[PDB]
Amino acid sequence: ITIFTRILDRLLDGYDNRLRPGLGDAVTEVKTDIYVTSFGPVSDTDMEYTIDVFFRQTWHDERLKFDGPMKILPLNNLLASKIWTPDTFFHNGKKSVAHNMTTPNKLLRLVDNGTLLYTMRLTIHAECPMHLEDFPMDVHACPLKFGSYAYTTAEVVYSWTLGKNKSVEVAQDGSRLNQYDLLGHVVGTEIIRSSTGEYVVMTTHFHLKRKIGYFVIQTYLPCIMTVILSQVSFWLNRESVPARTVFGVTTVLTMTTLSISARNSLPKVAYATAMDWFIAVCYAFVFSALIEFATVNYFSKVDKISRIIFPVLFAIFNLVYWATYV
Amino acid sequence: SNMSLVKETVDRLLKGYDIRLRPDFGGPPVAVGMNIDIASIDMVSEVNMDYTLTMYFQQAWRDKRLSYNVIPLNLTLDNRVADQLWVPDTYFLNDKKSFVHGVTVKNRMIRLHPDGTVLYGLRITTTAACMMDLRRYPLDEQNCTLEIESYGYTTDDIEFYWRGDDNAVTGVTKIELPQFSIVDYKLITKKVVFSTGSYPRLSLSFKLKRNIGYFILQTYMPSILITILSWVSFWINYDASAARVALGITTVLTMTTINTHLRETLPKIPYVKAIDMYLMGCFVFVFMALLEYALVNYIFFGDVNAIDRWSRIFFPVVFSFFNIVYWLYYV
Amino acid sequence: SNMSLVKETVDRLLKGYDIRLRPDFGGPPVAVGMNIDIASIDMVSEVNMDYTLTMYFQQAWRDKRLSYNVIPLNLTLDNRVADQLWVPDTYFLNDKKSFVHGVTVKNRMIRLHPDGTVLYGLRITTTAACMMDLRRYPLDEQNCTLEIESYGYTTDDIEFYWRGDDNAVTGVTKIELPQFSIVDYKLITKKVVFSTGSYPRLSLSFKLKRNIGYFILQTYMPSILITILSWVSFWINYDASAARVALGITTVLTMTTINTHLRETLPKIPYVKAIDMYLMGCFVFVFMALLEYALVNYIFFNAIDRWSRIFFPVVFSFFNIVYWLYYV
Amino acid sequence: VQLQQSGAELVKPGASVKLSCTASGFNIKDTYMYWVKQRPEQGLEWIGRIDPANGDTKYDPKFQGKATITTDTFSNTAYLQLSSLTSEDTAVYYCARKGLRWAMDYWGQGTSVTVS
Amino acid sequence: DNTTVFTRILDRLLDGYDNRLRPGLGERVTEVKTDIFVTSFGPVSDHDMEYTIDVFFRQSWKDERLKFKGPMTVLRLNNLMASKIWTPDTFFHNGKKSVAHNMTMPNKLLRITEDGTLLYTMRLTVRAECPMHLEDFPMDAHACPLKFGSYAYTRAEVVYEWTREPARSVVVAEDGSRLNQYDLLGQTVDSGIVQSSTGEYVVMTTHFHLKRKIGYFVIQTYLPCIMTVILSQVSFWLNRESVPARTVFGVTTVLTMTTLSISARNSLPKVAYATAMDWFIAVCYAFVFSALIEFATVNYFTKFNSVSKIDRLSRIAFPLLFGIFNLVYWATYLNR
Amino acid sequence: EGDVTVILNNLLEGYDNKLRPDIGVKPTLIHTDMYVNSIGPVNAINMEYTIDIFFAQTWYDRRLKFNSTIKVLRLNSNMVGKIWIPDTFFRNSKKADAHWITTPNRMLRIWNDGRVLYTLRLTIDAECQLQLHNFPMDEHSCPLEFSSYGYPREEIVYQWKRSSVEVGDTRSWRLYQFSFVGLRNTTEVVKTTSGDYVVMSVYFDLSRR
Amino acid sequence: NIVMTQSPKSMSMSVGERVTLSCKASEYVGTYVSWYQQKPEQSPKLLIYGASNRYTGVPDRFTGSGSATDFTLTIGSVQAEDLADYHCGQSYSYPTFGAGTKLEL
Ligand SMILES: CCCCCCCC/C=C/CCCCCCCC(=O)O[C@@H](COC(=O)CCCCCCCCCCCCCCC)COP(=O)([O-])OCC[N+](C)(C)C
Ligand SMILES: CCCCCCCC/C=C/CCCCCCCC(=O)O[C@@H](COC(=O)CCCCCCCCCCCCCCC)COP(=O)([O-])OCC[N+](C)(C)C
Ligand SMILES: CCCCCCCC(=O)OC[C@H](COP(=O)(O)O[C@@H]1[C@H](O)[C@H](O)[C@@H](OP(=O)(O)O)[C@H](OP(=O)(O)O)[C@H]1O)OC(=O)CCCCCCC
Ligand SMILES: CCCCCCCC(=O)OC[C@H](COP(=O)(O)O[C@@H]1[C@H](O)[C@H](O)[C@@H](OP(=O)(O)O)[C@H](OP(=O)(O)O)[C@H]1O)OC(=O)CCCCCCC
Ligand SMILES: *[C@@H]1O[C@H](CO)[C@@H](O[C@@H]2O[C@H](CO)[C@@H](O[C@@H]3O[C@H](CO)[C@@H](O)[C@H](O)[C@@H]3O)[C@H](O)[C@H]2NC(C)=O)[C@H](O)[C@H]1NC(C)=O
Ligand SMILES: *[C@@H]1O[C@H](CO)[C@@H](O[C@@H]2O[C@H](CO)[C@@H](O)[C@H](O)[C@H]2NC(C)=O)[C@H](O)[C@H]1NC(C)=O
Ligand SMILES: *[C@@H]1O[C@H](CO)[C@@H](O)[C@H](O)[C@H]1NC(C)=O
Ligand SMILES: *[C@@H]1O[C@H](CO)[C@@H](O)[C@H](O)[C@H]1NC(C)=O
Repeated sequence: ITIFTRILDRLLDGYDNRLRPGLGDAVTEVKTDIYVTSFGPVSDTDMEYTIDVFFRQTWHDERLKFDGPMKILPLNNLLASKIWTPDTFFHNGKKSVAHNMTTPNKLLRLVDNGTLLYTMRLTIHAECPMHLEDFPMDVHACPLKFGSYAYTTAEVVYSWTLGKNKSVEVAQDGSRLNQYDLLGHVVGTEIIRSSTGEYVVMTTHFHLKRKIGYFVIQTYLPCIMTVILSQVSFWLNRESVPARTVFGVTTVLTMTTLSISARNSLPKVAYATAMDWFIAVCYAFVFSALIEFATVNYFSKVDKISRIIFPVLFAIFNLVYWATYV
Repeated sequence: SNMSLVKETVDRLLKGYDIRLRPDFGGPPVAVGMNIDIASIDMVSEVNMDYTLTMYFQQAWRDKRLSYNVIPLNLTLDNRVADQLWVPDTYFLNDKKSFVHGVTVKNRMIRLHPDGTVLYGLRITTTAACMMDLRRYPLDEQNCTLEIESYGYTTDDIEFYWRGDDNAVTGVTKIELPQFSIVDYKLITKKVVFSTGSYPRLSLSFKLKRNIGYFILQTYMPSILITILSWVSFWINYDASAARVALGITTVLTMTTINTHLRETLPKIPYVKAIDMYLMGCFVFVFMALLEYALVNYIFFGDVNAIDRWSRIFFPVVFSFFNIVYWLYYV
Repeated sequence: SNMSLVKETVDRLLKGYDIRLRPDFGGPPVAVGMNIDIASIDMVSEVNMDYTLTMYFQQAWRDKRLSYNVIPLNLTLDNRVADQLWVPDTYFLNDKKSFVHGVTVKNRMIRLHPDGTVLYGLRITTTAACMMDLRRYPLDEQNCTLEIESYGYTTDDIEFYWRGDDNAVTGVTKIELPQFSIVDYKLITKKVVFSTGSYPRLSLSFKLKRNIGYFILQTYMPSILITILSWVSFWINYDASAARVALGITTVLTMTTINTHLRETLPKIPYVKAIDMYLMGCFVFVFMALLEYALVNYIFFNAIDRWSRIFFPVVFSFFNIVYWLYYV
Repeated sequence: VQLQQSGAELVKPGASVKLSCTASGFNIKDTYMYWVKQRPEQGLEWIGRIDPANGDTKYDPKFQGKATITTDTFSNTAYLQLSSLTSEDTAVYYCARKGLRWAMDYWGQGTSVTVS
Repeated sequence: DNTTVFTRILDRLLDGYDNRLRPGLGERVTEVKTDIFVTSFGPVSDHDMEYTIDVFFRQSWKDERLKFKGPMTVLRLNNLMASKIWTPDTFFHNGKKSVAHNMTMPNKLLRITEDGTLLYTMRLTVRAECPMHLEDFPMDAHACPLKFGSYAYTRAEVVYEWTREPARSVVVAEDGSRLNQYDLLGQTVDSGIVQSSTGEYVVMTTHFHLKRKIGYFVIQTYLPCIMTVILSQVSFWLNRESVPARTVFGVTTVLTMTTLSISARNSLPKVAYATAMDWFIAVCYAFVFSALIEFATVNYFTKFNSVSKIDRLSRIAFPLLFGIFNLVYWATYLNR
Repeated sequence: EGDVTVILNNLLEGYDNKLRPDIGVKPTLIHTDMYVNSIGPVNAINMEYTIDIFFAQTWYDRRLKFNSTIKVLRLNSNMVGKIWIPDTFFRNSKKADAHWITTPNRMLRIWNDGRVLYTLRLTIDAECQLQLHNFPMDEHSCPLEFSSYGYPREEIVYQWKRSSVEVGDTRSWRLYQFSFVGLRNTTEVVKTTSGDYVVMSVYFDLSRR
Repeated sequence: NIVMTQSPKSMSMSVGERVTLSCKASEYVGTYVSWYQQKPEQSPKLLIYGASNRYTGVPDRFTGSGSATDFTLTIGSVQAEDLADYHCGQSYSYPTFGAGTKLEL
């Protein structure tokens, strides 16, 4: 074991972690993998999403050329802070954590030809721009942009290690999504232009689709019943004024409190989603049952035509609304 | 003195010690015996889909470098020598947030056995993640695990095993979650493979059975007794319209409200639970009862007593049959 | 030149500086003068029973080991020498959670003067505990403090005093509290005695006085208008039942909602508050009005209600006189 | 690990008597010194308690004033005084150190005072 | 310099001082004298079944290596030296998240006397767990414990003791009570031996006896549900022809009882058993439901008409039965 | 190594990071510049708003002078703690955090004459006064003040670059209620208990929708 | 302070059978009692500390039992050299004592 002690000492006797490999010679290529162990929950209110990755990096360093009895050295993390690592940050991350139990969670293997493999376990609260115009039928493309911070394109460029499809592999069992389902991922490599130089940025967009199952049974189907609770009153007596009364004074307030409840748990944006439009037209459907009652109290044949036209007029709107989105 | 003898023994042990290299680097893997004493399971949140577990995670391995042949004592050094020795790279794979309690010092111990055995315990609170099947909720039986794995060392370098088989996990019987109930626990040693090697894996699992007495007090019995309220409209005369209207549409409102109030206490799952099935049906009855009164009014003002005396008991039973079907399906 | 001199100097001073022993370790207690500049007092809390305070805490004492003569300027040293110099062990007794802000560096300051005065200023955001007697709530006035004490050094190793004495604390007047109003602030120096010794203590205390303006428009005036609406049933004819019964019950239910709607956002205090007593009195009046209609329909099955259009506004106005003369 | 006291005393009632016990083999500052009264053919009754590190003596609520306990530093010895002794003060006395779990580990050898 | 004596004393103390070993390792047992000064007993979280406590947890052991002969007897220092010396590894057995404060510097006290006695206190915020049984909630009394012992050192290595009398070794401060629900009745300490996987350890226990107050609960759950039974009891005095009015009585009071039943079960553990408050809610709901069944019965028999025998009997039967139940209950628990 | 290593070891040869460059020579003029990434949700209840920037500073430390073929010394965050960094803090920042994953997000470039560019990524929950009059149709100007903590106006002086305040896409921002109308910069002198300090303020004009 | 009412005052059996002592505390003393034996012309000797802890030099037959309030001392197969008085103490507060118990043949 004393042989590998002096081998690791001769690799560190003169190493400078402040300098990239080949600083004045060529460009340091870094091969990157992402292994999504658990795509976590997506917060609509914060427009952030959680993701647990196994961030792997791979680059060539000629300064760590070793010839000994081993071909690969799976060392611990306490030789990682004194070797040059890339300065990779996440451009659209808000607050993300590197786990620390029972040691800090990083991997480091030095291949005999100076190649390094640097795997580190993360949990990323990255930003996701969300357009809430097709809520809750909406589909999203939440990205994960990462690139160098202090190294421009002239010295550091990243690359994907394997093919463009076999790099953002997702674990099959691990999926902590309770609202969405993961359709697929698309990969792209870009060049950004900041005020300090040119940097490489790679994007990994995760395609998401919102399951309607929660919102059809929380907010939609009560907003249907409400108005067919509002279809009882045409079938009542013309003289029964205090009854249809209670019938109506309640249907409106339940449309209002479900308008606020559907507006709960979503960003306070200035635009209207495709949830309030179903509510407001149904609110105009509930309010129209009040106007006919004010008409018949002012004066039946008006009651009979409202028993037929209006349940079909709502049965036209659902056939229109549930055909252009779904 | 014995003090200076132990001092020079530790000075001899930690001189030339390479913390970067595991024991038996060029030889076989090191066997790491691991036993857990669960201090207490704090709680199980279905909203955050996790559970919190305090434990006394202990690891036993053998280092040939830490062997002393003079003093016949188990040298229990301070917890500050743990950062000067090699420890395994053990990480829990489904934890969301975990810490080692650090009052009044760091809660860990280093017991040096004179042969070379190292015992290394820690008091760790892990908020380990646990995906749940909330379809039978609240009459469900979940299964929450704790995956323990090495991060950087493969099966060619570290191998894991429970110390003493099923006698490696103790104290789980005295645990007392306030809502669940530990039925059984099992210990599994598997060998998972990733893209950098195949790693050892120890998984400790629990089977939690939920108690329904809290849900009997909160969400079942008010639903049942608003339902038993709604059938007094079948005894009230038809001509008193306002009373029957108020009864039917009020029972209905409460049914929704309650169904709105309890669904926000659970996450946004897209499927249907057992409690949602009950309240979905409970709505039907109160909605129907109201439509039965509406049909009685339409028949009179368009025998009302005969259909009233029918549904004056039909619902009670149809409801008892639905209750028997629901309970015999899920119990 | 200068940067050449400043160095040898700040290298001599720290060379041979033993942070363990305090200034005059075996001599008189260290005279530590304290300045606080209040930056913002924000969340005064009643559920948690504490207030958030942001301040520029600043201490001033004399160390003769840090004396320079060659340089006539002021050694404004970087913020990382503080781990190498001695500073006092000042803590806050009623603290719960505090920190020094760390952007872009650790927010602290050391300025070595040419006699040996050490200027130590830090940006601290603290959450000091403040128990509140919300018995006159909301017409109450709370006295929230901040107990500044030395921990390990006794009255023979540190003496605490206010540098400005009375102005030692500025910026309180420019603190606008979202829903309170700071009336008076005091500076108290004293000595506290524990079993391990006697320690010097400074305490900064504020006299918060709540504004009932918001409270008077959503807890008192809705409760008044509901009780006014309860008396409309007296003018309705006994011949009818359902209108008076519905009005009285909606009055009862609104009163029960408004009294079991506010105490959620308050600590689970076992005592009765002023707003709770007022809403209890309103509930008593409402319940007595409803027991009046039972009385009428029951006595019949025009004078009992006739007495009630006069008696009920008199006693309720008489109740408002007694209530607003006590809690004022 | 031995407690050595003085001899017996023969004093007239109404006088003052000086009585002391010396501990050897250990320092008295870390432990607590106790005093107990054993009247013949009855139970034990505790007199008082000191500690040489601090010095705040404290006695039985039916024994203060008439009995005090003092100590010093160099001679490793605990002294006591009686004031206005009576017929019921005829007893034998022991001093006991504090042991593990406050057990009154090592007791004295006995000093019986008699009045006349 | 004159201070150079006091830094040649300390460098003489920490010279060859192996801080990884307890004092008297292969010779004796480290008797650690302990006491607690509770500056503020914090609020008790019922829902998490835990409590918060601020302390000046003190320790006092004996080290023979820290022996000096200087001008001063006591050598009051800052915390730096506390990291350079052996301190015991006292952890809290039932603690969940404890904060060793450090504002503005680290809140630790270290006092080495001349002979070698040490005193080393600290300011902590122990958020200890307290197993609570709530069968008589909210007239229940708990003994919330506080257990601390050494982590690594067994009974043959480190033992603990109280420095004063055990009745006076936990001193709660006079003005320190952040409790709103409870009031601290008294103190209780004990010393014992616990058996674990690695060996036997000396464990120190501190029981805090807390009795819960019902004043808030009277305002929130009891008196709303007492008035609600009286509110539905008004319906017995009306006509037999007031069917919509009495349905409004029955529906509104049953809804009030239902929302108070749901709203009573909040900020509380989701316990399987039914508390003492639940057996008041159930009987109140039974009374108002019996009032509604009584109205349905008298409505089915209603056809001028005459005063009901059922109503006239109910006007006497219901208040006496409610008074008997209230007397029995408020003597079963309150005067337990 | 060989050239850049001996350049860096020639630079910090006793370089005191405790004495600002020129402690008794002249006021250290600091050129600041800012690139706003995204302005977060304006928390109206707490009267605060979140802003993400790239805080740039450009002072002229002379001891960092090197003569070689290599002109500029692009470096990582390792060198940041070794040299004198000014103690700029945000005066109205309720709380702030630099980002650390996977490396401390800092930049440090040293030109051969002595310019030390130093940028870092910050997320600042700066305190904004919000008047509740004319609700909800009210305009606002949320500030972002920053200055030194210990070094007074006689010791370091701050400065703005003509186009210092830089704004990005203005479409992925989390400004749901408000809309970014415009920006402005102001430089004044504050008087505190320790002396005069130069305060740089950035005002962000927001109008509710 | 704390009143000890250990019973009985005197009780006698022969050589070689079980004997059970008892001691009752007026208030809470939590496992802090102490049992002492009083040989004639001899000072008391510590026998059991805590509640049930055998002191060094104590034979195995001396076994005590402990609780919050009531405490019992049991000797299996007593003999002639154990013919002495027995005292019950406490240390949870300022120390008090009981009456004692005589043993006879
Ligand atoms: C308050 C109590 C009320 C109780 C009432 C009880 C009785 C009523 C209750 C009845 C049914 C309720 C139970 C089922 C609900 C869940 C369905 C579901 O999840 O399926 C799908 C969502 O759902 C849809 O896609 C819905 C489609 C539109 C329905 C709109 C209402 C009806 C239209 C006419 C309305 C007006 C008619 C009248 C006009 C006058 C799931 O989609 P997914 O997520 O893509 O699938 C999984 C994807 N995966 C394979 C990757 C995993
Ligand atoms: C929703 C609106 C309703 C308004 C109603 C109208 C206004 C009504 C007026 C309200 C104001 C008066 C109450 C204010 C609260 C403080 C007092 C209190 O609770 O004290 C204590 C209760 O002590 C007991 O013994 C409990 C008694 C319960 C009585 C329940 C009613 C009578 C029972 C028969 C009912 C049926 C009778 C009829 C049957 C036909 C609480 O104790 P503590 O303080 O926590 O601690 C102990 C005290 N200590 C500190 C001194 C040790
Ligand atoms: C939202 C609706 C807005 C409607 C706005 C317009 C509403 C509008 O103009 O109503 C007038 C009238 C109301 O009729 P309604 O049935 O309400 O009134 C009866 C009607 O007038 C009979 O003729 C009367 O009998 P008689 O001969 O006196 O003995 C009877 O009195 P009596 O028998 O009790 O003595 C009345 O009660 O309706 C129409 O003419 C057709 C409505 C077509 C409605 C639209 C069709 C497309
Ligand atoms: C939840 C309680 C359920 C109790 C169910 C109890 C069910 C039960 O047994 O009811 C019978 C009777 C109904 O009395 P009630 O006065 O309601 O009914 C009268 C009765 O029907 C007479 O026979 C009628 O006279 P008539 O001959 O037609 O001319 C009279 O009408 P009229 O005179 O106006 O013409 C009716 O009003 O009640 C009792 O005797 C008191 C029982 C108190 C029982 C205890 C009640 C707490
Ligand atoms: C808020 O509460 C605090 C704490 O009760 C009040 O402080 C108290 O103020 C009085 C008057 O200044 C102090 O009394 C004075 O004490 C000094 C000796 O220290 C004595 O020389 C004076 O003659 C006078 O008696 C009192 O000590 C102090 N409280 C404590 C516990 O020290 C404060 O006034 C309250 N109000 C405000 C506006 O802060
Ligand atoms: C630097 O130290 C000098 C020492 O004299 C300070 O001098 C101050 O001078 C002003 C103007 O007369 C007085 O108001 C102050 O009270 C003096 N301070 C003292 C006597 O301590 C000077 O203010 C210091 N300045 C800095 C930048 O630290
Ligand atoms: C040392 O530890 C081993 C393992 O538990 C145990 O068998 C042995 O008795 C211990 N030795 C001593 C002297 O404590
Ligand atoms: C503020 O910005 C302008 C350009 O937008 C610049 O000219 C000016 O110098 C900056 N600050 C000031 C007022 O000096």
